[PDB]
Amino acid sequence: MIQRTPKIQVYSRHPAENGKSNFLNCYVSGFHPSDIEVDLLKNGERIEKVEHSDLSFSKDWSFYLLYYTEFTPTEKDEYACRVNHVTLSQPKIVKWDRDM
Amino acid sequence: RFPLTFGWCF
Amino acid sequence: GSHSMRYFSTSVSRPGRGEPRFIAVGYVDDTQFVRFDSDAASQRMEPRAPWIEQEGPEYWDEETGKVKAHSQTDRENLRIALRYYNQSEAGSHTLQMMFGCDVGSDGRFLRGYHQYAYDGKDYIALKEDLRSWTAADMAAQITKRKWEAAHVAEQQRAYLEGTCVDGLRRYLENGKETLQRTDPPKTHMTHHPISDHEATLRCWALGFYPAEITLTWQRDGEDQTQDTELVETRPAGDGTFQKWAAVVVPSGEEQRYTCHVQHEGLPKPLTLRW
Repeated sequence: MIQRTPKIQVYSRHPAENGKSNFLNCYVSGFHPSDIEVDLLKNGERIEKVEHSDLSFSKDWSFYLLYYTEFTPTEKDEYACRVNHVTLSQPKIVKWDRDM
Repeated sequence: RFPLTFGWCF
Repeated sequence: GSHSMRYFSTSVSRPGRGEPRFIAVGYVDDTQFVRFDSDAASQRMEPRAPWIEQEGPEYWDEETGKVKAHSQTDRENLRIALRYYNQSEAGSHTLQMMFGCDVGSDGRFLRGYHQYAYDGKDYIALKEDLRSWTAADMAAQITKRKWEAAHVAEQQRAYLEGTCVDGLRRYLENGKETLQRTDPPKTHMTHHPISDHEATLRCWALGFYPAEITLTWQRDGEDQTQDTELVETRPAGDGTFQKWAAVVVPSGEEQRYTCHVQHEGLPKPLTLRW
């Protein structure tokens, strides 16, 4: 069996503006198998209420999922997405970069 | 509408 | 323009942890409208788009029946696959199913699909002519002979050219206000120095629907295919999509580079330059 490691993207629904309500997204795609854990972190702490999309897949059969939560960015708060998958010896933590 | 799959036995 | 309907299901076996996990979803174009999740409490096919909510109780009754029956069908197929491939029942395996149809702008049938993957690779698929099968290996050849004998293809052909496209045309009408939309991308450029001699140019496309889009970087009129970082098209979460494409550029040479954006919602393709 051939495994595929997730491509991980963490981003906001809209360009971030401090003090303005938004949504923090972590999109994982191109991976196999489907078993995966995705957590959103605020200043290193896992965010309690995080929702995700229904497991779906692309034309090449590889899986994708969206994880998301509403948030209000501030200047000091740091965010990240932690992805736990069989292809990763240790979970991959990707920091949110707002001004991409 | 979801397909009729009774016959899709491997 | 053209439209599509797809149903996907995914069955994942989990030895010593109960029945296989089963998740099914339905889409029209890039809009999800139903789901079923074996681990959810309802044990029902559920609505995930406003325009499907209007369907009557009988609709949910029948959709639930079919999708639940399918979970049991692919459950057994997972067991059959184990035999075909001579694999132990201690390992976890995956079975994916896809089914659906395409129609043109005129509502006319265009394409039908019916295919399976085992552990992430092609197992069997209905060919475009809807009359023959493509088996990927010796195991799927067994199934192919079975489906040939049972005339599965003639059944599915009729359904794809009829019921499927009929259903699609209906959903398109019911969800007219939203499904027929074409939101153009809102585009912008970002620019970040990475050293004293190089800078990053990132070309953004935001808020667009459908998800299909092409971002291309050129330098002095020539595609920069090999030097561009392209990220996968991603959902904003509000029904629209996002994408970007970036190139690393010699400082002071930004003006040589142009980003080209193509999308169904644009009167004309856009060109961005820093």
